[PDB]
Amino acid sequence: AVVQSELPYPEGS
Amino acid sequence: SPEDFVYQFKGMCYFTNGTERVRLVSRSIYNREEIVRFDSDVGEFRAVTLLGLPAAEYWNSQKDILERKRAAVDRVCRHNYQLELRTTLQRRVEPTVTISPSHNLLVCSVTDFYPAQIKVRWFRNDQEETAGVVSTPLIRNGDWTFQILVMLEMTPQRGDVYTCHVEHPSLQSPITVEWRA
Amino acid sequence: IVADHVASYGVNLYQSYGPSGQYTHEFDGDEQFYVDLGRKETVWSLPVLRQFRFDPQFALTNIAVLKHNLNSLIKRSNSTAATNEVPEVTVFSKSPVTLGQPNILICLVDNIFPPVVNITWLSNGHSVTEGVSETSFLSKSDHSFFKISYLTLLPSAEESYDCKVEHWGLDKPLLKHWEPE
Amino acid sequence: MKTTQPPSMDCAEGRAANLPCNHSTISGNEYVYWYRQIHSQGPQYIIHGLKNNETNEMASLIITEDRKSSTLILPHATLRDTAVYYCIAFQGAQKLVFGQGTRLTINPNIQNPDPAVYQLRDSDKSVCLFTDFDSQTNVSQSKDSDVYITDKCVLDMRSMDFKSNSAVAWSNKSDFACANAFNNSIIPEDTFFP
Amino acid sequence: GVSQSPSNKVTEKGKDVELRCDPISGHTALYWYRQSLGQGLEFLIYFQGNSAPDKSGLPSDRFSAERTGGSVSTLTIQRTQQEDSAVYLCASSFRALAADTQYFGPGTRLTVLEDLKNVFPPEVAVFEPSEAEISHTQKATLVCLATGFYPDHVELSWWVNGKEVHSGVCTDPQPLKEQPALNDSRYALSSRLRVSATFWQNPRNHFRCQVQFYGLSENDEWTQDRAKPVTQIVSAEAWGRA
Ligand SMILES: *[C@@H]1O[C@H](CO)[C@@H](O[C@@H]2O[C@H](CO)[C@@H](O)[C@H](O)[C@H]2NC(C)=O)[C@H](O)[C@H]1NC(C)=O
Repeated sequence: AVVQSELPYPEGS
Repeated sequence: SPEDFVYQFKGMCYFTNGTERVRLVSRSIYNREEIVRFDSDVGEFRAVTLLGLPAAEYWNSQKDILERKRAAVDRVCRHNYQLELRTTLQRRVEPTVTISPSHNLLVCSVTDFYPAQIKVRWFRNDQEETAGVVSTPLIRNGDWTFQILVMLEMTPQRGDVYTCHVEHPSLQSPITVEWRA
Repeated sequence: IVADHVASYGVNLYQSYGPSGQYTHEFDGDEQFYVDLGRKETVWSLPVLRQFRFDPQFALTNIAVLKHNLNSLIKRSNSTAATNEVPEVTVFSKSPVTLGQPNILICLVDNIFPPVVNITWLSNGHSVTEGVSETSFLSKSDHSFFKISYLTLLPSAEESYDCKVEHWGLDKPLLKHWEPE
Repeated sequence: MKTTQPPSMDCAEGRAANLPCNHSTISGNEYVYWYRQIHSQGPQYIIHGLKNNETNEMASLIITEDRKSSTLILPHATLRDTAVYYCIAFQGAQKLVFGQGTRLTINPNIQNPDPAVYQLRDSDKSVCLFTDFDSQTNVSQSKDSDVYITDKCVLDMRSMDFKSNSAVAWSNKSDFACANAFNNSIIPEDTFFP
Repeated sequence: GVSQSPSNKVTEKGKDVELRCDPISGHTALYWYRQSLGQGLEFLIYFQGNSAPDKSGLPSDRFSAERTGGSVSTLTIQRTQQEDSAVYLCASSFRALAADTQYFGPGTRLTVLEDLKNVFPPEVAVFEPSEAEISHTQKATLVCLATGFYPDHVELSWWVNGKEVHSGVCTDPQPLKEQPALNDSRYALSSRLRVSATFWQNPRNHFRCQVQFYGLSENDEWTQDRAKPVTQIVSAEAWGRA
């Protein structure tokens, strides 16, 4: 079993 | 005193009544200010603060990014909750009771228990005492155990039997510890 | 804001100071695991959880996105730096004190921001190194942190301890004393 | 979860092309992705979906309710849709993997076949051009060396709405006559040699 | 779209080659692949921002990648070998490990040779339409033949009256080896241009077959007494005939 994680997304620079 | 710029991202899941209610709130924080969040109940990005407005504008315009976020409630929250049902939600640590005289004060120490739900009652000669008890808040030890101390304002006599009564989900029956002088 | 259980499936931290980062998962206020970003391995804080797997590259790529978003917010906010908060330190024992019995000294450092702190133990005029451990920076609702340091000890009538805390919000290092009483 | 596709398919130009894909062991977090690669350039992203049905300006994607199979639909096939089409189950991972894909061929609708072989002069001496044959027939290589026969490829004169298949053959030895050079193929009998 | 340069690279073994990739604006994840045919997509390395968490997947230590700026990335192959020849594909997405759509570039076809001795430019020749074809079908098909080139890095185009044309053209999708048995055989390519009878019968219509050959450069040194098979354009023209 693998743990799942939320992912942030890039923005701007 | 050095300068510092801090950024935080919290992918938080909120569970209620088992799997009946599940909610995902992903928070983007600059310093101590949440600037933009994705709340699964609304289903799209929402700026929390003025600074998070350009981020919410950009992300909400990408259908691909919007797809993965709406599925993260199922991919992340619900998936992990099945892992928690067999692990952390099974964790049961029996509280350790201990009475220590402080006589006119009595302290029942309930140490090293999990989960947090606890119920502590004092007993003086089968009569429960509520007018003279004072309890510390629920203390988190940080090592997946809790503790709580309940002090007792008492007046001893010859023949008194003080009993501490503790209830915990790890217990089939409450714990009782007595003290005599 | 109200639920039966709250979980942080991703506590992502990145700050310009080091630059340093932190990645953890939290459930009901306790650290499930952290990722050693330097060693690229997952370190589980609960023995029952070692049966699972978590790819550290999820943490490594998450922190790299935060590094990106941080530089964006630094620019957008005209270099608005973090405010130093005054941490709150309290020291207490994991179990009741008995001069014979082993115990654990808990030093709770609350209201930490920014997440940069030094926690050291002092006993009778010298620093203590053997038997001290630390939790990672644990998240709070107000987006500050708290951190807990442990010191395994054998209480003695003549041995007193101090928890030394260094933080930019403090004008001098804070020492919290603990006496075996 | 892996995907399976028919190795090769044919479709007539101007008709909707339906490409099937099987993925019974697909998981809830795996998207159905479609790429195509024209010989022999970079892969082109077509469309993708999770559970719903999606529609691009390029194609449509129909996913069954149980997500165990999917269909890519090219709305109005042209010669430009001749490529290898890859169906992939894609989830959080660095590597995207291509299977064998479907070798999709879009055949031109030849109104009036007029098979013929011609001889052309240099502006060595001659080459043999076998053109205007039917898409059903396929050309063959020559066992003899120094006589060359390239595979057929479809010509498109868009200014005339006319399309034609053609193969080119040439040689400098054996006093090559534009007769019997293509005979190793299954060319029709109605073909004429000037 | 994703940009890549150079489009073609022919190099002698032992030389270092540098591939360039320009990801889509706003894509912080960048991927490197290489592809032989017949062969599949071989993963090499990926970048999140300016860092590559996955250094494995590279074929050997002679391969190294960089994305220092966080945008454009470069892949370097030091002391190239025979087995390095492939089409190196680049891709980019919003983010890595998120199942984001990966968009590819045109690729760089790399060919590494043991020696440059068999390298030679193509010979282009245009063939005028058949008299029987013009009489029977009122259509004129002219054929171009690029022969005797090695390696197979050629781009053929038709030019009518100084303007490139695409209608009425069909080029063989893949070159064929002239000596199929030999290991280091040379290649040949054919293409057809079909126009109307009246357009060909016009003597003022100009037809040119252009073949772009990718070979050596000004940096590469040549030892033979023959012409240095450099990257060049070889053409063959024909005029309309009455
Ligand atoms: C925690 O302790 C470390 C080391 O005791 C401190 O690091 C020093 O910081 C000063 C001022 O920034 C530098 O001049 C020194 O070179 C540092 N020492 C070393 C060994 O690198 C650090 O400042 C302390 N943290 C806090 C918040 O006080």
